Amino acid sequence: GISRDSRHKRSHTGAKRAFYRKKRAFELGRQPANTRIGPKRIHIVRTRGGNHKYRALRLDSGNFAWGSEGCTRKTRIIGVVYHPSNNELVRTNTLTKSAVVQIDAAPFRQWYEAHYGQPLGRRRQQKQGQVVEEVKKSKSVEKKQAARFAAHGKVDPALEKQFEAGRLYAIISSRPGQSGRADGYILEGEELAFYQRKLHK
Amino acid sequence: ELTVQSERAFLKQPHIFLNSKVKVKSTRPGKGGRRWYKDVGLGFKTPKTAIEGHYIDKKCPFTGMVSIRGRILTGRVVSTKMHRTIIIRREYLHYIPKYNRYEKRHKNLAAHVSPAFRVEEGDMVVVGQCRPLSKTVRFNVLRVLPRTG
Amino acid sequence: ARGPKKHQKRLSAPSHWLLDKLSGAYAPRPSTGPHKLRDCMPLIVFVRNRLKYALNYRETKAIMMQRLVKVDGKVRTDITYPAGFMDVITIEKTGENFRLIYDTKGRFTVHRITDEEAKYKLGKVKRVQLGRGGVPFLVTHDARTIRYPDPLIKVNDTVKIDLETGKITDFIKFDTGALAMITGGRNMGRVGVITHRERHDGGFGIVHLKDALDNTFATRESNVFVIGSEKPWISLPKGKGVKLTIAEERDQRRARALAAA
RNA sequence: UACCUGGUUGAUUCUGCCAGUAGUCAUAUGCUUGUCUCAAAGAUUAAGCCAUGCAUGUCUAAGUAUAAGCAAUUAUACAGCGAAACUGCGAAUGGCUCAUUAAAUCAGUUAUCGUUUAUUUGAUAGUUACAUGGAUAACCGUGGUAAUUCUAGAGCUAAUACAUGCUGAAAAUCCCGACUUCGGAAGGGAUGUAUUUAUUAGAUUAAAAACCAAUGCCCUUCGGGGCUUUCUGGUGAUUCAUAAUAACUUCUCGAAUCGCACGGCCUUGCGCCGGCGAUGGUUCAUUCAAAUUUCUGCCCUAUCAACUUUCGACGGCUGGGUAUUGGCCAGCCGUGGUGACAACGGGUAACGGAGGGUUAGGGCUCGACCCCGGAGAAGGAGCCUGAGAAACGGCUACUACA
RNA sequence: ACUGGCUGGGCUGGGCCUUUCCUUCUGGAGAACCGCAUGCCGGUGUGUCGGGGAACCAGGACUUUUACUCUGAACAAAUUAGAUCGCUUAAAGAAGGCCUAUGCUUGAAUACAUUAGCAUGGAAUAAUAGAAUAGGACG
Repeated sequence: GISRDSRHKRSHTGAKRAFYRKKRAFELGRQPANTRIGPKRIHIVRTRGGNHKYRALRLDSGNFAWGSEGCTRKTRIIGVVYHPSNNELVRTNTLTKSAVVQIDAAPFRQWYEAHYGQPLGRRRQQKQGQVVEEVKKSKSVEKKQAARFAAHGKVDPALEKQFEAGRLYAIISSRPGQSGRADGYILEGEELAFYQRKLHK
Repeated sequence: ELTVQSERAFLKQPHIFLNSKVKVKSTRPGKGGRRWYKDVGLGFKTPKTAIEGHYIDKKCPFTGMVSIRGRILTGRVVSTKMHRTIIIRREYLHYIPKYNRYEKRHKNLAAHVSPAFRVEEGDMVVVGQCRPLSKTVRFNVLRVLPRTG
Repeated sequence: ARGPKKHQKRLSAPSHWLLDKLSGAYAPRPSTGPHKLRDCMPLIVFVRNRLKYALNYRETKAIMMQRLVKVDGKVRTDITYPAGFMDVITIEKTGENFRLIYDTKGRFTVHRITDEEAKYKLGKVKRVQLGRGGVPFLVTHDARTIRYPDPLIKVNDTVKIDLETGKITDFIKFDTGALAMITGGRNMGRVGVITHRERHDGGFGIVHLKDALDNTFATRESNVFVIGSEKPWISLPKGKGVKLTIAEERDQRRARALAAA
């Protein structure tokens, strides 16, 4: 099958090599497995020394994490929007490492609301259709947040306005093709400047 | 170097979180949130341009994840027209026992040069063995010798 | 070569086994165990070629199989068992106890010991650190791993093991003034006193030793084996590892032979 | 044993070769052959072609026995030996040959902080349960074909095969909180190990103070004077070893397994506890190793002087793939890399080395061949099982033979 | 074969002086020379008595670079040279030997390869850099 040796190559002075030996059991390679978006399907391969690997073909949700607040909830992924290597991947929504995707904030925002009773990214005041609230079953709990707010602080303005639309930017940092779990984290700060201009300009 | 970020991806040291709300000043460069670096040893000193810099180069033996172990050699800079690599020249003397006198020989080698150092043609160099980086690069520049008149 | 090798051809065996170049084509091929293949003592050559108890291959296997001989207190019946440095082999039904130890020529001897001194060993430590869960442990030269050892102990030192429970009983440092015994090289079997040490950051440091007769020699650290600071903790064999030269050796041997006869 | 003789001329002295003399673990052949010790032998041309016979199987008290199997008569589940067959392991070691190969193999010397490892050795895992489910072999009996180590359909049954599957106890940590005397609290969940991601700890070199905000306090004359305090391993060098937090998984492991002994307690119940072994099991360490890898070293040729990148040639970046690094592969971007110190190409009646033959010293020549390393089983390619194969006394297809 | 002597003659080496001496910091233990007294015949163990500069060890910093030579480490077995033992001798082999013995005792040595790589001493020989528009050294 495929081979990954160096014999078939050409030396650094330009000299063509000669034939040395037949192909070997080790040094082989396998057909690159492709991962896209779809119903969960997984293939298992048996590697050297009685070990196994996992192959991602279609995925819809994976573990993501917000480092600053330390919340990790397996949210659902919408679509890859930008890939640094080549544009061809984005159109067909095939996801690889360091691919900017779209993630919703349904679990993450829900966790933030428990963390504090403070509105986050609300520009629907004109409509106020969904405005509702429920009384916390104590007053000591407000004391806890009234003191937690003192040191933790508030989310920076640029990131907030992203929740208004309800779509967050993420980067995949796992290896779909080896492990099978498309893990990722959520970006913040000065990193926004570089990617923001690139993505929609 | 003009711009630090000029590629498709974003260049950053791995596992170095920068966007923390609280700010704390301390030691241990990696832990605090500033540039990380280590020391190679053998009496070699990390230059100041490596610590008070902004370049990202995952290959550089300082501020990177490559260890140096094995031979240590010296040579010549014969060309620096390439991108962050150089070619070194080393001369020696063969024996030829039958005729009881020596020959001159010649060999060229390719070593990774870090962005920290600056090396124009005609200068000394010291290299050390590392992990296989490219098809023909297995060494890294460590000490540019002072320039004599 | 399409797998591991499983035969070992005669004329390639280690020289210190003292096998003849005639009488067969193959050698015992020691199996895999705690000691290196190049530095080990097969039980079969010990029983048949050294003690002369058995005459043939067949009778050799009967002795280990009948559970009549036990290395280090555990009766192991495999023939090609690797026995190595400082280990204690005991045969109780006949009341002999031996220790594998070098002579001044770099080979193994038939050393007799007493039943009181056959109940402890000592070994060099190669790595000390903490395993899983934070427990600290160390492993010696015959693949004994003990945990929860005295924290003061450091690498390259020597520790004493009890051989029935297996806990450190005492320790030794590695510095100037100790008593050592070399285990490999040209200087196999010498006994000396650490004069001073020289360190080369990057590999293969050297040490200088001084004999009792004021001789001088040197070796690498990974080849010295400390067996005491003073008053060696084991019974040295005949000759005490003093490395006489050729000239005196012939002179004294003839004198002793004539005097006896 | 550091050695020479005959031959051009009518005769002489030279340069110069031809011939003579000796060895060879160096081959063939002719003539001849009484004894003792030792024993090489289809390599050279044809890695050309092959009839026939053989060269790899395996059982102990310890995986599975209703043989209409043998042997007795201590076993009313069995209990001794034991055909056939299922299951486990090896068959990847040995043995043969030298076709290809000119920085390729190989030699000495380095590295894995860049990886895999059955087996061996030593440690090591608290978060219906007097025991769970369906097939199949051997076996009785009915068949096909001229042809085979081809096999069909019908009726039974075992697992250390396959698939499920509870396991005793408490503490401590982070969250949710029934509840207001604005001060802590009822009860509620999670917490082994395997995988993946993100964050945190993993310190330290010599000292004296002075300010902002405030809360554990001791002594105490209630004026107040104060203030002491715990750990943290290793290498020349790391994001190392190890620990903590938030989570995740078509998701593992934590013994439904076999032999010997026949013991101790008191509510005397077909009760409770108890020994030595075999076979297995997650992780770490070791051994036999394996795969890559740093420096230097090869015979002849210029009637071979400029080579490499179309379709990777030198490097940078982002990914894919492999047990792991790497222009190994996929995309984007620079224009490089080697050479008279002989590159590139061509020849070899060329496997490399340890070494053999002959000698003043310096050398010349041979090395298929008993030891180490490499490659191959007619020529090419492709693959299943397994820790280990691109295997050929394993399979698939083409070529050439048969 | 053993013992002493020559201010015996030499060869190799180590210390000081002559403008030359030979880097430096931290820590360890401790001898000789010094003063005390319990003791004996100008001296010593005395003691948790104390003051100097120096031999060793451990730790840190500094020094023109290659060639050359000496000494170390590490590097198969077989083969080469070579020690011992009357296989009846020899080529070979690694055996064997002693008394009477229900026993004792030994050997299976040593040197070389020599290029490349790792340390150490030497500083002649053959190359190479340093202050000149001072952009020089020290406090």
